Amino acid sequence: KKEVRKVRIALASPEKIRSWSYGEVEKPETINYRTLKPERDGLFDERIFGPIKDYECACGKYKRQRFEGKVCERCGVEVTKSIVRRYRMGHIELATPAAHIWFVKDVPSKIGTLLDLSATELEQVLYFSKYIVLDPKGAILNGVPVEKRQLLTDEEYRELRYGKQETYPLPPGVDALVKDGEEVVKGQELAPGVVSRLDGVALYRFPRRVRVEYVTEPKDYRVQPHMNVVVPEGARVEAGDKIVAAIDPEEEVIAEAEGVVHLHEPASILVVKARVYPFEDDVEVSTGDRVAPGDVLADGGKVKSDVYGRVEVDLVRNVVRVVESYDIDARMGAEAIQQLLKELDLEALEKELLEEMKHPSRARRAKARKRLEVVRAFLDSGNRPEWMILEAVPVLPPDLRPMVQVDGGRFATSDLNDLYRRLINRNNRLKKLLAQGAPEIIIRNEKRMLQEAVDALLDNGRRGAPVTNPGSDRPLRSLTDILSGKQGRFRQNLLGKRVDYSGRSVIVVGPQLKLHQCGLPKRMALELFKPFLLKKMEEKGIAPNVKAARRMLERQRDIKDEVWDALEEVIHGKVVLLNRAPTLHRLGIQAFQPVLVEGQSIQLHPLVCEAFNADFDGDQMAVHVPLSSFAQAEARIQMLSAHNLLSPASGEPLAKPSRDIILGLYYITQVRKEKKGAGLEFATPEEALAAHERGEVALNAPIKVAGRETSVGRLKYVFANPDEALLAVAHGIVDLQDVVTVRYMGKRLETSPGRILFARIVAEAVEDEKVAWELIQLDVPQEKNSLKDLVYQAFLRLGMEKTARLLDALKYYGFTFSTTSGITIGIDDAVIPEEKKQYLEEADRKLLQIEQAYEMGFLTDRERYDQILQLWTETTEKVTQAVFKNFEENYPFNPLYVMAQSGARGNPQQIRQLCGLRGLMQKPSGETFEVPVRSSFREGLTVLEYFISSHGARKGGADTALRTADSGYLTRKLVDVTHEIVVREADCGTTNYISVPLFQPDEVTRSLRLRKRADIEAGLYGRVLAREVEVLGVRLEEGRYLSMDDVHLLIKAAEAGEIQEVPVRSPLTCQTRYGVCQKCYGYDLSMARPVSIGEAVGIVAAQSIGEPGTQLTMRTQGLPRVIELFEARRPKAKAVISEIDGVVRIEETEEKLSVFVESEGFSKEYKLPKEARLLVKDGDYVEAGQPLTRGAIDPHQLLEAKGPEAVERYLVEEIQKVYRAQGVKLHDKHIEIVVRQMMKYVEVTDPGDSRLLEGQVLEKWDVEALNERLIAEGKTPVAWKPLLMGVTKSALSTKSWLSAASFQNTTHVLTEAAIAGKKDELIGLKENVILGRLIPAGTGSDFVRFTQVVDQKTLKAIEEA
Amino acid sequence: TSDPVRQYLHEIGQVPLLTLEEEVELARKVEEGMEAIKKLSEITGLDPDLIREVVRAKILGSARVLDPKTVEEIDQKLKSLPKEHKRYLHIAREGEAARQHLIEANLRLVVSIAKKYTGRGLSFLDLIQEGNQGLIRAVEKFEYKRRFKFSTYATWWIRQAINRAIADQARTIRIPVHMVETINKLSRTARQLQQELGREPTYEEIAEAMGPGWDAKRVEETLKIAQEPVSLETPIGDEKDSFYGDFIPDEHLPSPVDAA
DNA sequence: CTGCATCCGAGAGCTGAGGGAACCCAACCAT
DNA sequence: ATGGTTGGGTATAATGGGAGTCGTCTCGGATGCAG
Ligand SMILES: [Mg+2]
Ligand SMILES: [Mg+2]
Ligand SMILES: [Zn+2]
Ligand SMILES: [Zn+2]
Repeated sequence: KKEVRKVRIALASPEKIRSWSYGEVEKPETINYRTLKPERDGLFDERIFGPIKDYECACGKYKRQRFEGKVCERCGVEVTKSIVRRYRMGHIELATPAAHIWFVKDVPSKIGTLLDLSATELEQVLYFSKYIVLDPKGAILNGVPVEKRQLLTDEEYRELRYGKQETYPLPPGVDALVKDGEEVVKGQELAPGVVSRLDGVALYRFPRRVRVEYVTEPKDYRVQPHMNVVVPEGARVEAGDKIVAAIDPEEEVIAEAEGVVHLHEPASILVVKARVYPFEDDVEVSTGDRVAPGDVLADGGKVKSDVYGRVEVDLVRNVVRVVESYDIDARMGAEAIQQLLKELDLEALEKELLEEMKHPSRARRAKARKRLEVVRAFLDSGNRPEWMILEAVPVLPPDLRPMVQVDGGRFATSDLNDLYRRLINRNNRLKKLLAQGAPEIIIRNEKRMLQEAVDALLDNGRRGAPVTNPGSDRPLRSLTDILSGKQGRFRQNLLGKRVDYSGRSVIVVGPQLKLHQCGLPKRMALELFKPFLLKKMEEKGIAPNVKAARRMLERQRDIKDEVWDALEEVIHGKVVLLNRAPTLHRLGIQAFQPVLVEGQSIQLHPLVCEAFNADFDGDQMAVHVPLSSFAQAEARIQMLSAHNLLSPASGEPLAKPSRDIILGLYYITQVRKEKKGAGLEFATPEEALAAHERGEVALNAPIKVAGRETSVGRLKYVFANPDEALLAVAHGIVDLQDVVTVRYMGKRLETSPGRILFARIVAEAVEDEKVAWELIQLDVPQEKNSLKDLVYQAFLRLGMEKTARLLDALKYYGFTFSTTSGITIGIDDAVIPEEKKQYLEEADRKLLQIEQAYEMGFLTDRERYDQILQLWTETTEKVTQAVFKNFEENYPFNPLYVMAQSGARGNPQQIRQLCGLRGLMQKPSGETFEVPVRSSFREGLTVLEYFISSHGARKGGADTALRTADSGYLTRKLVDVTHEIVVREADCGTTNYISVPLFQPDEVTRSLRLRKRADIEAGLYGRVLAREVEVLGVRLEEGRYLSMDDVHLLIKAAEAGEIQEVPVRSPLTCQTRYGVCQKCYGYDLSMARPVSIGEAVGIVAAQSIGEPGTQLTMRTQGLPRVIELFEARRPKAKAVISEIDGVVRIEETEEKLSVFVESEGFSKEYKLPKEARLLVKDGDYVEAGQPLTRGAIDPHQLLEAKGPEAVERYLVEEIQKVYRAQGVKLHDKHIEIVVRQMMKYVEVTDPGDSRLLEGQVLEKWDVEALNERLIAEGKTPVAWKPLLMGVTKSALSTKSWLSAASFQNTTHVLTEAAIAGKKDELIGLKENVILGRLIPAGTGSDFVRFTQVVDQKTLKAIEEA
Repeated sequence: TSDPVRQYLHEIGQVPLLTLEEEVELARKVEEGMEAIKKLSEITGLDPDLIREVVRAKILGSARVLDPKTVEEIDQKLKSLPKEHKRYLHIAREGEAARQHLIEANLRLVVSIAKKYTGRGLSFLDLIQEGNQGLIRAVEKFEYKRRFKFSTYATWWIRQAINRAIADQARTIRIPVHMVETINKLSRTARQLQQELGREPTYEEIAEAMGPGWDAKRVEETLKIAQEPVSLETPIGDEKDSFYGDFIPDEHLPSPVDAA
């Protein structure tokens, strides 16, 4: 079995379809209503699709195996596996060709481009509204000859094909002013009140009376509608002959004697334009035959035709009349389109467009290029255009459109069966009508309906009203509906599946678990590991065989005790995967060792809750079991929870103490401060001790003795080592928060027993005293940031195992000390400062002043509104400051204050709302109210303030609700556009780099100010130095990975003015195909070491970018700005930039304003709205691409002006601005990868000596390779310009049709791929996932997946051999 | 552009109708054309259907794509026949043309009858096309010697064609015409009983009202066999993500445990 | 022959759990 | 040997249908205007 490497898609010929089919479906019957067996020649017949039962024909002659390939003579059913019913197709032979709607309705239509017909014309021809001309045969329409590919309405064709034959109903009993059979010119009156309008003869229809002479005298006979006249006009009669033949013997009119005949009072007149020819013998051409000039008609050729027309021999007068018509050949519908398609010669058309490509017109050139694209696709693929017209329609196998009996006995069927039934009914009716010689109106209607049925089968609900089943408004789902959409095959069954060996349950906190363990209920483990448990019980004596084990395990009450021990032995060493939806980053799935617990809840470690973004208010998580050795190895080595301690997005610790742990550590590591002594002066320490003993000074009061600050605690309690200090704490002599002097590590430290205990905890956790002493910060309370830094430093210095041990010890001790700390929340703990009252009264003062200033005309409404807002904002800020100063000075251990300061929970704004006041509120229109909320949540709100705050609450809720969906969509788009980027080699060999700056222009352009430390870290940490750097007597060599310490060293050097920018490698300049290299990427941020070859960095980058957007980013600003930047949309607040260099000269008039940029070569002008704001001043110099107005810059204009690098830097910086505004840490690498994918394409300006066309967009690498080969051969290189397209359009333009088809716009991608005959090489990850293959990443990378392993003994044996 | 019903109606309207004189003329032409066809069949000694096919090909012309060589050969094989016996051929050609005009002019009877048959499982256009099929049959079998108007003979054929099409194409599972009529009788009897008695009737009452040969058991079976399959994509729940067919298990293929 | 500039139609918008209207008439094939 | 099925016929005159939807945004061809 060869391996599958490529997948090709192409158009299918009618021959191919007929070779696929096992037979034609001739009847619309589905199943018999009595026997529930398939009907012969129906949609489920077993002769075509295969038997329902395995190895058993329909009539039962054969019911055993070995008959493979044998077809029963009686029933015609092959004997084989029944599974063939889901593979074998059928087909329907159309009476008339029908057009494939995919190639008709996808704008622009492929048939329209090939046949140079607009969409309206194509729709008119295909759906039987207008004719199209083939072989005009020299016809004349309105004096102009008709030419091929001309569209005629029904009226022009009927005139050309048949002629003009007007009829006038002459009133009964009125004679005509003309006689039958004489040429009548236009305007010659045919009656006293009827006038002709066309040239030609007038013909009598049902003359009301007949005058017959008799040898003379006349006689009159009345001619009634129910009878006809036989004798021709102006023909003599004989005696006994009949004139007015009748049905009734008594009513017959026989001529008495011989006389002439005349016909008067005609009922109607038929005026035609035709020629007349008498004859006296047999004629040659009969009615309905068309003749040409100079053709024999009668009399052996004596009479000859002079014009083209249709001949009809009127026997009544024995005269041949030729009506002027032509033999023009106009056809309708897909048959005509196919006939036009087969006559097309592609080489001549290609030459014609190549000649057209020399036109000075740009629009003509673009249209010709668009036509050439499809023409060349057809020529290269080898597909024939006529294959876009269907002659036989394939029929899907029945098992994919099942008709099944539900458990309740009713029937359930697919809509495809009804669509096929409609198609078959219309096809059969068309065949019957064609076999009957029906008139052309009925046939045209039948063909229109057949075309509409084919369209509904292929794409229902695209043209016109969708087809629905009677009694319902639900449109039927066609094959395309099955293929595409959120519920379609690709997105619902190929990129994601339901799986076995899985479960789900609610999660519960697992504080006693280790970092790598999770609590699994016994029942879940028994159900999940059932086959392993059966095998292990087989090993023991619990069951004789697997079936006995299964029956025993089947009933709950039949399970014993030893089976639980067998299960415990089964799961020994194995891990399971835990997953919480939604999975925003890779950490949403993690591997854990299961510990069997009682109950029904999964127990989760507290330290992974932040990584999972999981809480314990009802959240549920799913459990999966990796089966094979490879899966278990991957889970244990790459997905273990203890092995994933740093964030892949920022490199900062992600599994870290949180919530109660910080609270406990901060409580035990905080030191008391007292005011009883309050800096009193003492001369000798003994006096201080006596004062403390008398009760005059506090134990921890900051006193001064002999000119140096100290406290009574430091002098009274001197401990030799930590054990004595902790023993004294245990006896109640001192508390954990008292400051004493302790001898530790050979030094005398003025510290508290709590800080010593924390140091001992860390040192005993890491099993190293010197390193632990180096890592910790002793002289500060332990809070979130210090603990995170400690975890990061411990990781770097010792490794992930010791970091996990330290984390577990910190968690345990934090919980233990948080339990006994005495943390609680009462109403009196939200202390309201007294200053608040004053702050309010002051405001109430200024308010009055403001009102006065408004009543005397000095202020308008707008100014007063702004002043009120400003005053209340400043009051709110002042109240915040007063609240926190009060908390720090009077109640240093207040629970809310400790929670806010330690970082465990809460932010200053919430504390201010709790204590001081809520503040200003926004109306639903977005503008602030005039009165603020002056009540806090402790005092209790009134109804009105609560109601006004409801506006902001509701707006925030709705904002969240929309933001989550928009962020999910953005994450999906980013993952789809970057999914193919992998680390594929060690070094691409490039010499390009980027220069990361360290100083940014000031907002007033005063000078360059140093960027924030966080931004420099995010832009420099982990990168590879492109060039050597000399800073502070330190030589950073080329190719060095920048660790955090190096980043700090460069920042310090920048603060000393020795350096202004850093040259580094980046993915933006990497040259590896379909990915990046190890050096151009840098660190794997989750391990603080160079990234391994084979890492799927595109998916990681996309997830990393998308994660914060949900919820973290709020909503020109916020998430809309990120969406606009990643799609390269032109901003609606667009600014004006200078395309060229020059000096600025602002010219302002009383009505308009403009800016002229005058360089040394040329002087350009920019007209701008007067309301705009200018960033320039008269007489300054601006570079290309610098802005002249405030607002967002259009990326395409910047690309035109400066080039690719400037746009790269602008996009990266602007995308990072939004994330930095929210406080989110995110490395530049991910955005750089996304931007590199964003700018993947170029446009050809001059093809040179290549086969490419001007304006053809193509991948940059391909054109570079083409240029390289061309210069090697000695030709003219192709000239190209870079392009920039949003993420959606970049993703839809990829080479792989599978990923593009599974992304979006499925019909367009599929039709283009089928026309082009594209081959999918399976380079990216999605195609391999769709095919169920091993992805070319991780263990599936070619760099690592061929490695072998062997011991020394076997290797030596092979060496001897 | 869209709405094919409007296009079809406009095209039908572009053809004028006939008056009594025109109708009798066309019918008489049709009759003499069939008589001439039979006379030519006797004269040449050939099977009538083949000569009919030759005449149809000649009226329709080269435009209508039986092959050109055969029809041309026999066309000239009839031109060999002597005069006096040739008028029949021109009469047959005229009669075939007359059939074309008659059908085009009387197409409106199809729409007029069929517009009151909507809502029986068949769309309007299928009803109309089947009515045109009945109209062709009525035209071919019409005898004008009875002096009856065409509408009288055409309406019966139209109703028969439409009703047969309803019985054959209204249901996914084909049920014979007689059983469909039986179901029709059952439904009308049930609704009449419900209307008179004022509540949903029981099976025994309907069986008693049908007459001899009908019991409650047969009535249950008849209602059972009149059931139509449901769609696998019926939306379940508020959100548009759960379908009925997603809850249907396979009971045919062996399970992994059974295979092991 | 450019360039603007609306003008119209097409195709998308988080996961997961759970969702419940005729009658007759007579020949003819399967089993 | 038996019912259930399959196709054919009905004669005053009968002649252009009928349902309908509204609180979205963004992108890319298509048409018509000034220069
Ligand atoms: Mg929750
Ligand atoms: Mg002491
Ligand atoms: Zn058989
Ligand atoms: Zn590289």
